[PDB]
Amino acid sequence: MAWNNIVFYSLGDVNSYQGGNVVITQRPQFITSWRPGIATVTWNQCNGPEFADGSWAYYREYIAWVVFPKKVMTKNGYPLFIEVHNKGSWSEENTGDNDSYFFLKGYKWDQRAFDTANLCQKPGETTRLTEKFDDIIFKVALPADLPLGDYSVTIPYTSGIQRHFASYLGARFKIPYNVAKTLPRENEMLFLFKNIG
Ligand SMILES: CC(=O)N[C@H]1[C@H](O[C@H]2[C@@H](O)[C@@H](CO)O[C@H](O[C@@H]3[C@H](O)[C@@H](O)[C@H](O[C@H]4[C@H](O)[C@@H](O)[C@H](O)O[C@@H]4CO)O[C@@H]3CO)[C@@H]2O)O[C@H](CO)[C@H](O)[C@@H]1O[C@@H]1O[C@H](CO)[C@H](O)[C@H](O)[C@H]1O
Repeated sequence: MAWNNIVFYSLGDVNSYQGGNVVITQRPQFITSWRPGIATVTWNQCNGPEFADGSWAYYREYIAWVVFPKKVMTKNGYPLFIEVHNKGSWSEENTGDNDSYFFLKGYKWDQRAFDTANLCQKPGETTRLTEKFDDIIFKVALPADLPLGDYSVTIPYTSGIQRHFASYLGARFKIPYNVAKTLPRENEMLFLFKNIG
């Protein structure tokens, strides 16, 4: 009988980027990087064995995610619009969403394994994620009506790896975008720039 275990491992990283001096018709950029690290299970869905002892085959489908806001409000109520500049090999999906960009990288599929493993780790459990993916470069559209000077903007967002283990070849599952939208946003980009007329 068939089973599928899917576990989302969330990375919490804090980074800053200097977007340098800009006038208000320029779109300063920032680069978000994927830093291998310790991730925490923030979601799962499982109906199969929780532990592979080594004696039997299972199949892996791994997909990295980034969920990133499309707009960032300042404390006074002004919006900063977040635009894609270069997303490398990330797949930009569910583009009609009001609020959030969804970037996916499905890098492993149909891959048979016998490796002993924990196939349904529970939320709050941690593991080390060694994988590395492309940077994403964002540009920011500043408002004409927005005011001047030095700015420091904290931007929370979600990144992590979906690991899907299945009993069969050809197994496919993608975390629904509505689920990905509401996952904990454990990363932070502190974006700095100096504004001018
Ligand atoms: C099946 C599916 O969900 N298709 C939709 C696609 O999902 C994939 C993307 O998110 C990518 C992002 O990198 O990850 C997953 O796919 C990976 C890997 O990236 C693919 O190369 C690989 O594809 C294999 C396939 O599995 C093998 O069967 C085949 O022989 O070779 C290919 C190429 O090597 O699949 C793995 C599986 O993990 C994930 O499944 O996302 C797309 C948007 O980016 C679409 O939503 C796509 O759905 C299709 O879109 C088309 C045309 O536009 C129609 O709407 C179809 O109706 C629909 O199924």
